[PDB]
Amino acid sequence: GKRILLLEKERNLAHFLSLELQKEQYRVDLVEEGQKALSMALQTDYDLILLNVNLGDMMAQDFAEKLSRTKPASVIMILDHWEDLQEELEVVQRFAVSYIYKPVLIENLVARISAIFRGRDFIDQHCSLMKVPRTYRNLRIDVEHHTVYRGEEMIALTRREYDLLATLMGSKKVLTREQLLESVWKYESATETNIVDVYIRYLRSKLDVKGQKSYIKTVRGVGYTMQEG
Amino acid sequence: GKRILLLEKERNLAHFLSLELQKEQYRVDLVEEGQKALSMALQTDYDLILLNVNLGDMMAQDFAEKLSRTKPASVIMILDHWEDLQEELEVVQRFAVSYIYKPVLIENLVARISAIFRGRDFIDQHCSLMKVPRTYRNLRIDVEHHTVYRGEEMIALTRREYDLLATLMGSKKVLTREQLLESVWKYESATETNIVDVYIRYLRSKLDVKGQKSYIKTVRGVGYTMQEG
Repeated sequence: GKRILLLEKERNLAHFLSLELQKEQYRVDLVEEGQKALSMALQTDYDLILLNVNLGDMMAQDFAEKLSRTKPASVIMILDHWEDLQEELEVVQRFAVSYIYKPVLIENLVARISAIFRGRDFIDQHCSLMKVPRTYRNLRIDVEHHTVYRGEEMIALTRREYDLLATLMGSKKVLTREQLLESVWKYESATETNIVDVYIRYLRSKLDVKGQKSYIKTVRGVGYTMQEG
Repeated sequence: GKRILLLEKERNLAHFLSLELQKEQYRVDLVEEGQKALSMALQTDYDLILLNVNLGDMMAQDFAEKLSRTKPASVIMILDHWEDLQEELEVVQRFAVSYIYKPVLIENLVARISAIFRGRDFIDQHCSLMKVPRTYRNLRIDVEHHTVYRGEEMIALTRREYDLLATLMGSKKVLTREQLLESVWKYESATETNIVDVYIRYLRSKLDVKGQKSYIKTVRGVGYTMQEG
C-alpha cells in the first residue's frame, strides 16, 4: 500500500480526494499544517506528498528544501489554481515531480498519481531497455505472444523454457549457470544451479532436430549459449 | 493490475487466499470447475493460473496441454499436498512455472507469486542483465535511498533528476530525448521532448564543478549520455 501525505487547503476537496485515493488502496495521511506535514515527512517515508504552492505557515518551496536536506529525492506533487502555480512555476518545476491545476476532477488526479507511482516503480527495477533478438537460425520469436516457431511449426515452449531461450539469445557472451539462475529465476531466491540443466534439457528436447546441430551450446567449462548452425 | 485464475479445491483456503491476493491489488477470478477454468484461460490472458494437480473434471496436465495449443507459455503454478504432487512431479515440473506444497501459509504463497510476477516482467520488459550502476567517475549512487554523492558531499538531486541520472548511467549507448521521455516519464504520456533538455540542465547545475568536464554529454543531434572525465 503506497503512502501519501496530503495537505490540501480546500477541506471539501481534501475529504473527497482522500476517499478516492483510499479506494485505490493507498494509505492517506491527511494533514493541515505545513510544519506538521514536514515533521511527518521527516519521520516517515511517503511515496507521494501532495501540496499546494503555499502551505499556510510556509511555502512548498521551503518545505521541499528543508525536507531535501535528508530526503533529497522526495516525491512532491503540487496541486493549485492557475495564478498561484503560474507565479511560482519555475521553482515548482525544480522541486516537484509533477503539478496539476485546480479546478480538478478527482479521477484525473488519482490517475496522474497512479502514473507517477508506476513510473517510480519502473525506475526502481533498474531496467535498462535493450534490443530484443527475434530470430536465431530458423527460429522465429513472437515476443508479444510469447511463442516460438521453428520454420513454420509452433514450438510449445513453456514459460520457463521461453524465458531461458530469450535469456540465452539476449546475450552474446556465454552465460554461467549462476547468471541463468539470476535471470530466469530472478527474485525467487533460487540456490541449486542444477535446475538450469534440467530446463536446458527440456529446451533442447523441444527445439533440437535430429541430424542437426543443437540450438543450445554447452560450454563444458562455464555454462551455456546459443549454438550457431 | 495482475490477473490470477484460481482453482483451489479447498474452499476455506481458496477464500482466504483470494482475499490476501486482492490486498496486493491482484485481480482474482475464483473458479471451481476445470472445464470452466480452461474456457476462461483461452478467452483472457492471465498472469498466473493457480491449480491443484487434479482439477476435478481433468488433470492439470490435461489443462496445460490443451491451453498450450493457443498459449504455450502460460504461467501455471501448482499447489498441492506432498503425495498428490510427488505422484505427478516429473510431469508438473515440465508444465508448471513453480509448485508449492500444502499445508501452506498464505503469506508465503503470495510472496512466491509476487516473485514470479516480477521475474516475468524483467524478461518481458527486455531489461539488460547487467548490475545496476552505482558509481560514475567520482559519483556514488546509493540506490536504496535514491541519493547521490560527489566525493563525500551529498548532492540533493530531486526524484526526477535522480531518475534521469540513473537512466543515463543505465545505458552504454546514447539515449534520444524520445527514449528519455519514455523511461523517466514512462506512463505520464508526456509528448514535449523539451522537458528532457530542461532537466538535463537541472542535473548539470547540481553535479557539475567549475574546471571539470560536465558529468553529462550532449551528443549534438542525437541525445544525451554520460561524460567520461
